[PDB]
Amino acid sequence: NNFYSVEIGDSTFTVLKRYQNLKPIGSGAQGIVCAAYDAILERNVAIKKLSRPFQNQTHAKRAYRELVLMKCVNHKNIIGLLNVFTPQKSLEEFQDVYIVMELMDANLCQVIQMELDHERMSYLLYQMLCGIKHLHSAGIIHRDLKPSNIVVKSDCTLKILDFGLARTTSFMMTPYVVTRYYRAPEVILGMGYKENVDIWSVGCIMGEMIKGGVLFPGTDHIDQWNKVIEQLGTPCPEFMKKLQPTVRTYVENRPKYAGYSFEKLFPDVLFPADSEHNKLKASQARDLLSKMLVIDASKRISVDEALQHPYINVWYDPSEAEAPPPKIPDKQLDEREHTIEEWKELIYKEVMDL
Ligand SMILES: *[C@H]1[C@H](C(=O)Nc2cccc(C(=O)Nc3ccc(Nc4nccc(-c5cccnc5)n4)c(C)c3)c2)C(=O)CC[C@@]1(C)C(=O)OC
Repeated sequence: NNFYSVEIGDSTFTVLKRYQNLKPIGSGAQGIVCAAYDAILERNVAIKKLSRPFQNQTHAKRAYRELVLMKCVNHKNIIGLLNVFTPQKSLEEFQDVYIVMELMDANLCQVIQMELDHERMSYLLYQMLCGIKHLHSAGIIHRDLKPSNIVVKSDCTLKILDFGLARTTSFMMTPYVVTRYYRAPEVILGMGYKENVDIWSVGCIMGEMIKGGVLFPGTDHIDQWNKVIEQLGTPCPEFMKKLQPTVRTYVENRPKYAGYSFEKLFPDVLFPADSEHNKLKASQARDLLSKMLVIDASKRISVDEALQHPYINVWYDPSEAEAPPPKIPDKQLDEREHTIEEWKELIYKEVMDL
């Protein structure tokens, strides 16, 4: 009727006719999304088909939180929801949900592959921090920030795709994805998390841009942990005291590593080196990496302090950072699970009232 369908993109995508030339743009995301052009809105847009949101309890919780949060967040550095629709009209036969958002040219991983410069690097970091701080203002901690989770346009405008892992992780159900390369020590040591955990992830991403590869490539759960202390160094006594005993021992037992200094971990050679300023801005970068890639989260830099750091403060504009806090509509119980049929009705009602 007012919907048209295409089998291109490996499934029968049904969409309004305003979106046309649907083409696959999937390259690793937990979702198969396709690119499109809207006639009503001049801009080309990207559309996602959510396969069986109510298929299990885990799928629904991810979809329900994404839809409610995307609808109630307005930030330049966080992806926004243009329109949500479902081809089916009946709740009883309701099976699929489509999401349209501002199309971006590539993910941060692809942009990392191209060697960049301090001005573009500082700008990507500045935006990532503003998105995280905007999330923290509403009480949201991501803990799953990765370069495949970050999307960029050709003008270097950065946006964040997903809203992380909600409340809780090294072994998660099929809806979610487990990426350890950028996880903090606390999440890998069960210590507990506060808002500065996301600061650790950006430090691994920032270092990855400079180094050109994953900072801590761990084949498994605990090889990840060995890589962190192998280069950053063995933790100090006050930190290992508070860990629960079954894991405190593994820490005290593993071979002690002095750890390399950031100066040799991130030497000037890879950085731009002809300019003194380029070397100086490198000096501003290495200290920032020293202040966020800290195992004791209590002594790790805060999101607010990172924004006013010399490497990041040049771009400080209150519109991006000091934006009005986001308020979530039916979040009071956003920490609770329910029946699949009840799960099914709520997602339909969140899409059917827009
Ligand atoms: C990074 C890297 C890798 O495989 N990435 C990669 C390789 C090839 C192609 C693409 C790609 O298509 N990127 C791409 C294209 C278009 C868009 N646009 C877009 N706009 C809005 C929304 C979405 C979207 C939403 C949900 C789900 N998907 C997309 N897309 C985007 C965002 C991206 C990417 C490697 O080869 C190494 C592996 C990897 C993944 C890495 O991180 O290694 C550390």
